Amino acid sequence: SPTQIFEHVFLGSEWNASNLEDLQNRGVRYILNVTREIDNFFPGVFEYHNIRVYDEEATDLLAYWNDTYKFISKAKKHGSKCLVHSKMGVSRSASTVIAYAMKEYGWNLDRAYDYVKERRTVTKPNPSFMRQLEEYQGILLA
Repeated sequence: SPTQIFEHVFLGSEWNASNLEDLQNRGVRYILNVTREIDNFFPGVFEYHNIRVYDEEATDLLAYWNDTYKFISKAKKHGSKCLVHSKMGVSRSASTVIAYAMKEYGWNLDRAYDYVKERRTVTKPNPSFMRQLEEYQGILLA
């Protein structure tokens, strides 16, 4: 299933994003699709935001986390829930979720990674995504 990380935040996969009834039942109405290659399965049912990026070292996700912040913050604003998903829900999605938590609750990186890793054990940002979260930390501070 998709993994609830905050009141308003789920972390999941493409197969979670294609499971309409699951999403509806969980009260999701916003979907953060952190992929280039996976579709928006239900346009007209959910509000989408797309981060059209591949799960590769050359991807600069850092440049997109305030956009991601904006959207997820939007979900909460209207009293709703957001699914953050990729293809596997392991790297692009997980990293994004970790960054939001750092920004949002002002959590240390190990703090947030640890928080997210505990609930979604398969979470595993790619090594370049890890470097960037460390940067993000430095940026949030400086």
